[PDB]
Amino acid sequence: MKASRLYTLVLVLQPQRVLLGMKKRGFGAGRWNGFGGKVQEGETIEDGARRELQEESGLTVDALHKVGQIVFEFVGEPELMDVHVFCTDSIQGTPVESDEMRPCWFQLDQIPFKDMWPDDSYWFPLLLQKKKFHGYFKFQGQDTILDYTLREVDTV
Ligand SMILES: Nc1nc2c([nH]c(=O)n2[C@H]2C[C@H](O)[C@@H](COP(=O)(O)O)O2)c(=O)[nH]1
Ligand SMILES: [Mn+2]
Ligand SMILES: [Mn+2]
Ligand SMILES: [Mn+2]
Repeated sequence: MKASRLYTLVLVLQPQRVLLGMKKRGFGAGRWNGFGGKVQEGETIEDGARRELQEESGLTVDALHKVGQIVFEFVGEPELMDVHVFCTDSIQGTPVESDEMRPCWFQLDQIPFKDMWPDDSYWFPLLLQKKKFHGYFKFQGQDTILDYTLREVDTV
């Protein structure tokens, strides 16, 4: 039995493109990713996801929808990362670079998998098919998956 810490991840997914951010520092630096971070005390998970989206990309959205949950375990770390993944297609402003992230749009036939976390190759296709998922990935370091589970679910 391990304890887990709550994190969010937000994908701005439009009909032909997705917004990703190049992580400029910290965890997963150097990889394109959705926007997110630790959930803070008192806020709902969804509101924490909205907050991190605004902080990291400048975008303000009224609502998100839950699309998945991924649990990450790292060799040598007792604490699991419980990542709650959200989408929206509805935005109303322009992305702006923050200290954490440089946003960039990618066409949906140019998803930059080689420059994303390795696990994204497994679950991101489900997100694109509008399927809900639960995943678990155990990493050695940043690059090597030792064990994983991925399942489509009807509710997140
Ligand atoms: N796409 C993707 N995102 C991840 C993985 N692991 C991981 O912590 N994240 C996200 C969750 C959070 O949005 C962010 C980590 O929190 P910070 O932004 O506070 O460093 O990275 C992963 O393997 N793939
Ligand atoms: Mn953040
Ligand atoms: Mn972050
Ligand atoms: Mn934060």
